[PDB]
Amino acid sequence: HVQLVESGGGLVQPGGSLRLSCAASGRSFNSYLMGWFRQAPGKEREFVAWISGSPHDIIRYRDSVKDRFTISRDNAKNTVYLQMNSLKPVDTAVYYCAVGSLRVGSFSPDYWGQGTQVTVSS
Amino acid sequence: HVQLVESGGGLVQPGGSLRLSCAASGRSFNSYLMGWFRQAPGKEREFVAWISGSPHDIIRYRDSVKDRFTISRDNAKNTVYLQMNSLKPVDTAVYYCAVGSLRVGSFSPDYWGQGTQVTVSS
Amino acid sequence: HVQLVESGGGLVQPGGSLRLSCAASGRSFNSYLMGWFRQAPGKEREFVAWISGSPHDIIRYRDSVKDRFTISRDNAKNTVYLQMNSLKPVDTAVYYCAVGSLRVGSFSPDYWGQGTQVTVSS
Amino acid sequence: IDGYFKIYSKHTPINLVRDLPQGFSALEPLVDLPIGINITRFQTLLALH
Amino acid sequence: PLQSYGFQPTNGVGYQPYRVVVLSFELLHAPATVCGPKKSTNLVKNKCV
Repeated sequence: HVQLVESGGGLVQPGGSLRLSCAASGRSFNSYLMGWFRQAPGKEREFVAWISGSPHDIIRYRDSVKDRFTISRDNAKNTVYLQMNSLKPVDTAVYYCAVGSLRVGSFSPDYWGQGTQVTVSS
Repeated sequence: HVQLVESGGGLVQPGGSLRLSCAASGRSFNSYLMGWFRQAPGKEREFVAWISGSPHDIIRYRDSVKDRFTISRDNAKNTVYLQMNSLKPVDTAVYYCAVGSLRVGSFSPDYWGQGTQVTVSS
Repeated sequence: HVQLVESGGGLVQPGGSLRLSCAASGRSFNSYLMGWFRQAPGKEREFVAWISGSPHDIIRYRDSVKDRFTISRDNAKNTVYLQMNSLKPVDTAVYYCAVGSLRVGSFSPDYWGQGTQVTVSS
Repeated sequence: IDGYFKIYSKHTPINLVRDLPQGFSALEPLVDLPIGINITRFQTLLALH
Repeated sequence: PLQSYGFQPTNGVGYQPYRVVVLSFELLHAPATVCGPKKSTNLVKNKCV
């Protein structure tokens, strides 16, 4: 049974920074792509970023989160670290961590966690 | 090398007490001052309190928190203690433990930790 | 010296669930009743729930929390657990675990801890 | 070492004109200074004419 | 910025000059060099001590 657990959420006023982390357990994730998704209240879930665990790190971000959100992973601990920089109120949402495979060159989530709340307001 | 490690973070109600402790290792800090700083997200890290490791321990606090976030320390363990009392939502912040020296009568931090999120919400 | 230590507090979104924990040490608690009391900012102490350690577990709930909060205890660890379901902002309060004796058929607290946290907000 | 500077010295008369004598002598302690400096390079001073 | 200042024999008790010395102490990361005195008792011999 593959399980994902999130952590690092909370309240951060605009202009601050945060570090979100998710730990994956159950099986090896060498051939798995690890990424994050967020869903604000009253809005549909949206893809944030994903990164590959291969020796060559293939990394992606959504158009809105370019140059402001960073995603990294550690294959030794099967953990993914996500850096929030220059957060705005629009970033208030529940963030989830996903384990997926690379199908047809597209990140396809397979396992999901419970999610953590990241609120951005004064 | 010298490292500072925090512990005791979380979230407490307005009016509910808490305690954050940060242990300092590597060297001795009997000629230093054990202290804490807090950074409300989106703002500039504000002083909290500092205490000296002397027979006549000198203690400073921060205006907004004076007499509420009591501070103490240990010389044998080389650790700083911050007892937060009767909090309000305005006290939400990331609390950092600072190790410094008394220069010109002003607490001058030299070594800093990683911090911890202490939140107050209704 | 009987000591009570609380834990398991934190933040939860409206409609969520949480679980507080209190561990009691110092002496046997087979003839003791463990319960929880909560205080919201600017309000007095109001009884929440208590449970008996006898083989027939007599459990009492405050009507304001009836059918929403479940209180259980384990005599093996002398630890009382309080599970919250369908949490609402009204439930926000500092929860203190109490260990007492049954006098005149009414739970009479004898030992109190330092309290934990429960918040229900967006 | 460990924030302390130790100086040992010895003085003997010699009748040599070059190199060092083959004799054996121990250098007794002279001075110890409680200084936290980080000595890494040193230079010699001479009395020029 | 500067103003004249002085004293005269006719000045009142609160107006007389007073010499004030402030002995300030501060602890830094550097090794301590100043330390207060520290006692020694009398010597006894030919008995366990």
